[PDB]
Amino acid sequence: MTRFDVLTVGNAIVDIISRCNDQFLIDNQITKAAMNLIDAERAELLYSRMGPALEASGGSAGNTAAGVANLGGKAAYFGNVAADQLGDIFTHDIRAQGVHYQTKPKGAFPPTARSMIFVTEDGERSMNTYLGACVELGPEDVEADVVADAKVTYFEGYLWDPPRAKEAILDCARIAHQHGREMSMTLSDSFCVDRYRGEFLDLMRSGKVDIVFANRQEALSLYQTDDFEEALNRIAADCKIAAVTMSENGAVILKGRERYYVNAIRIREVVDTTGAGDLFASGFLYGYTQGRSLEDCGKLGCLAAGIVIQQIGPRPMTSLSEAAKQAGLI
Amino acid sequence: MTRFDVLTVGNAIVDIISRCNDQFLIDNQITKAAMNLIDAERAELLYSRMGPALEASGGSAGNTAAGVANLGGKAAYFGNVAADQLGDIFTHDIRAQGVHYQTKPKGAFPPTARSMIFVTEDGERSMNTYLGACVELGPEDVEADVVADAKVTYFEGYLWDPPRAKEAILDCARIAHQHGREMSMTLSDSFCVDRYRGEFLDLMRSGKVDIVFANRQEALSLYQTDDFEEALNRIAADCKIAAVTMSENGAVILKGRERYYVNAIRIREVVDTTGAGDLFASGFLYGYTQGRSLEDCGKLGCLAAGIVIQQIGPRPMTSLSEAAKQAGLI
Ligand SMILES: Nc1ncnc2c1ncn2[C@@H]1O[C@H](CO)[C@@H](O)[C@H]1O
Ligand SMILES: Nc1ncnc2c1ncn2[C@@H]1O[C@H](CO)[C@@H](O)[C@H]1O
Ligand SMILES: CC(=O)NC1=CCC2=C(CC=C2)C1
Ligand SMILES: CC(=O)NC1=CCC2=C(CC=C2)C1
Ligand SMILES: [K+]
Ligand SMILES: [K+]
Repeated sequence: MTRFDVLTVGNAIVDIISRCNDQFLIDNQITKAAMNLIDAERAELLYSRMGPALEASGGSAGNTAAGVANLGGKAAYFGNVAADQLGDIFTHDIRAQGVHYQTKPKGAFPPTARSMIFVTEDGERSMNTYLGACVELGPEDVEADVVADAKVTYFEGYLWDPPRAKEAILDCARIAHQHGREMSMTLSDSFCVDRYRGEFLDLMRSGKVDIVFANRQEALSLYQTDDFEEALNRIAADCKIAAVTMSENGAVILKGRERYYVNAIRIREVVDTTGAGDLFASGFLYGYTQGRSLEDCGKLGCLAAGIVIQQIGPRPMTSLSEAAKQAGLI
Repeated sequence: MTRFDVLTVGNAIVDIISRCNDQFLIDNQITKAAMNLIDAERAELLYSRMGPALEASGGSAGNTAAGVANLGGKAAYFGNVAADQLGDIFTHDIRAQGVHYQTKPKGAFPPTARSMIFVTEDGERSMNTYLGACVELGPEDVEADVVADAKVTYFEGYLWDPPRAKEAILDCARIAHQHGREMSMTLSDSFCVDRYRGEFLDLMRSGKVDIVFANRQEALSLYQTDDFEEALNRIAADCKIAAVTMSENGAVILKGRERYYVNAIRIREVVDTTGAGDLFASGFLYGYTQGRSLEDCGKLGCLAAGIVIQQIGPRPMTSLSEAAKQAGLI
């Protein structure tokens, strides 16, 4: 018996969420459906144009850890906030979910990361992220005991943007593999992949990463192709297990030559896609660490993803375990 | 032409919102459906026990101002936040809605007020409020020109708790009436009424308040009666106009011997009653300052109240003006 099923590592972010029209994104040069990095001045400027907003704890990996805890698994998180009110909110929400979160803040400055997320009428989300205190995450924040005692350690491709987080991840991969655990990553965002394509491929080809999460856009970007079938063949050659999401078309789980197709759940309405991929990973990694089949991991993923997109905010406000019990997936 | 239709004055608060079970309120001796004042120590203690939460700008009068602006009226607000992240959030949200908000923070401590609002399965809300920087609101925060230039100045009964706010209110009343404007209050909460019963009756009887908002519980508390008909007759005798809400039973508007009953909108499901009274006041006061009939003001109030109770959070995320146009209220 081990202390943790899933440790996740990411940019610790609080989300500031508002609805906008399509022209708002165009007028403000915001790349739709993407993570747009911004500096402190741009953050002030954007906020000055944003409508009344709602705040909720975010961070892709943060969301994923919370989702595993919600489903009933044992989760931990590494990610750096500041000693400020936003950081206290982030700390509260993740711990209150029953995630082990012990990363110490280094001061009040830079302040806690925030992301202004604009949701359009079609339910797509466009994120505008000031990394703030995330830039300080480094090898010093690796709790080696936690990595040693987690079945899976999972991290964001997004971590390649801040300067020293990658060093922490290399320490994680070493500790994880020394203790016979598995490493996982998400490709995070298609432009993120464009920035770090070579480095991501190397993580997979060198065996530092065992399980890879991607959506259609990220897989196409990884191989710079318009051919989805080619991307699927190539990603299967590059990592031991690949979980590839395709929005309303569900997901495909690949292992060697094995392919497992899973359907999207029936949805009332796409309210807000924020966290869909994060919660897919929650469902998948929960199933995975519970010894479930890869198909059943896929189903658990589509379930969590389906639930999160029908609400505003990135972390399901309802019991995932209850839904899984109701859905016949338990 | 006047610069403002409605100026509101209240405790400037950010809400921290979570769902709980019935036993949680009992275990923590939280009075259900009430505003429970708390100190800094109790705030920390309650937060430690609270689940994952969502934050949104609140304050009863702040909400009412936001609602007036959403409907298309011209609104202003007085209320005091600290120079901190929560204060920056509050400032952003109210200004982003098109409310004039120019109250200057006086420092970083006490920090910006927050209320931990626990929403039970029945959709009822139980608020736990640390006043923080609200305690510093005083005569120095009265923008004389704003009061002089507002058709109605509306204020919270809740303002009787912090020490100096009442002085600002008496200043508003003098300026408003010197400029031929009208003053309005809400009774806010039945325990608030219990704390300040003599004072509230004096405000009405002396004519410092022209228009009073009450719900059934507040009206019963004001006269310490179980007889609602008695409460209605007495409130009508004590103020020029009284607007009395009865939850699902709608509302009754009283002027001298005139009574105008309005039906509550019929509801799919009550999600979170937070903001119902506040937004009833938004609709009513928007109607009132547009020269509408007392019944139509009640109609507009019930429309806004019905919309806010079908969403999480205290300020409607949808267009009240659009809803009003669809409703033939325009
Ligand atoms: N650069 C980033 N790194 C990690 N997570 C991010 C970044 N930008 C936005 N997010 C988070 O992505 C989540 C949705 O996947 C949001 O909750 C948001 O907080
Ligand atoms: N003491 C208080 N004074 C004014 N408003 C309050 C108080 N406590 C809670 N509220 C606000 O009441 C609103 C709901 O009517 C919530 O948005 C909350 O912020
Ligand atoms: C796999 C995934 O991300 N989940 C989903 C994303 C979008 C979407 C669904 C169902 C309909 C639209 C499910
Ligand atoms: C008059 C008013 O406040 N409107 C309503 C308040 C509460 C409530 C309704 C319908 C069900 C609960 C309508
Ligand atoms: K969402
Ligand atoms: K509400």
